[PDB]
Amino acid sequence: PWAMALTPMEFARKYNLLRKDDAPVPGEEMTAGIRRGDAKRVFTMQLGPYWDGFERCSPQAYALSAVFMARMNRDRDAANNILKVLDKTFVDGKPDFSVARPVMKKYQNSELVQEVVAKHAYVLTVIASLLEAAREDGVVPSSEFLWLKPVDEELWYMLNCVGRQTPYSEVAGPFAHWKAEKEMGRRSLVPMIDEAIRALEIAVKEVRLTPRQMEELEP
Amino acid sequence: PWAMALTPMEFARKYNLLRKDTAGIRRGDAKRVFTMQLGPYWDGFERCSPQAYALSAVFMARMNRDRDAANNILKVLDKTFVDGKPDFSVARPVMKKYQNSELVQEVVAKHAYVLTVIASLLEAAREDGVVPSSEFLWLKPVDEELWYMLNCVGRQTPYSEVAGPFAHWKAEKEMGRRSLVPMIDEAIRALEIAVKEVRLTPRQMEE
Repeated sequence: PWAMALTPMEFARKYNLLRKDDAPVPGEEMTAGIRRGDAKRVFTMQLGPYWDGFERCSPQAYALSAVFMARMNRDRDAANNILKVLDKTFVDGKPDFSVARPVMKKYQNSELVQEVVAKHAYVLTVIASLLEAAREDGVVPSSEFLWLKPVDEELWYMLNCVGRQTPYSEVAGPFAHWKAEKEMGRRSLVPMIDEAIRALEIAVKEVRLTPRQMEELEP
Repeated sequence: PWAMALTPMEFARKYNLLRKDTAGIRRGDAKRVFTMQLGPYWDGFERCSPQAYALSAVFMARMNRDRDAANNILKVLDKTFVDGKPDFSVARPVMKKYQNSELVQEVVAKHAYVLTVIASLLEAAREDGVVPSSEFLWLKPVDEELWYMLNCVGRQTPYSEVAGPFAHWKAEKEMGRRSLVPMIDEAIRALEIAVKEVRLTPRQMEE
């Protein structure tokens, strides 16, 4: 009934990322490896599309981006109006994302928004940075857009990773990318997801397998 | 012995773009040729060509009122072109110092392509006065697209060899944002118009 976040080992099996070994490393006896190539592909697909104007985003990403721009520019009423109109209209059927249009139009070219957009190359890494910035004005909890979880899972988990230390595996690639753009000091179109692969490798090494489980791995 | 910039008709011929309507233009193929002119996306100055890197740094130096750093780059590139191969690395210290300067960050934010970024660097450099091509003549043999693109900045109309990126450059400015989707339709329109103006040489072969 309730969508549960996957653990590292569940994520790895679901995407067929577990590998036998070849070459004997101490402390790591009955343990699986990671298919690096495959893991890269999967984390790269998590990254999603390039930012290329707010109007090419999904309505969700566009609507929520508007809310965070509103907060960045100290306009709580505009932010709150959106969130309220989306709640009203979620009771009966589909959220009315179009209410975000005046706000986006008003703030997308504002100075704080431009600064964020210039730092990030992907829809997900921009909107993540918009949330972070919006939180310098107040709380902006995920509870205010609870409807997003059923709707768009990746966006939900990326937004809930903002301000945490460790990501959900579902969004480990865009999380890794986001912090790499922050460390490099620039937007990066080339994926920078090595951290998500190391974290995965490390978390897999924590799990002893049985003989039968080991037999099941392929090379 | 001298590279002459192609006319819009010679350009059309070189790339098999003339058809029966007045000639007409093959729209699909022209779109493909203007898109190829756009070149690679910007994704850090370290991925640029050596010449694009060095000349971006000169322009960053100037934007940041630093004529002596711009002049040393150009001076070195000149002296090492007497001999043989330019030593483009002389601009590593300037790049490093200026790439995150505020003025450079405003420019880089507005443009998604190497050629549209550098084009706005040159334009910004000119807020500090004259930045003529005369000070990098070595480029014309080395890299004609870059050469012609920097000589079109400030001008009403581009050479056809760089009309894609020039078009995309003005589109980005008009949209107010960088655009990864190419916006080269105006290069197609200008090439259509310039072909129509020339009168057909009757007895032609065409498709």
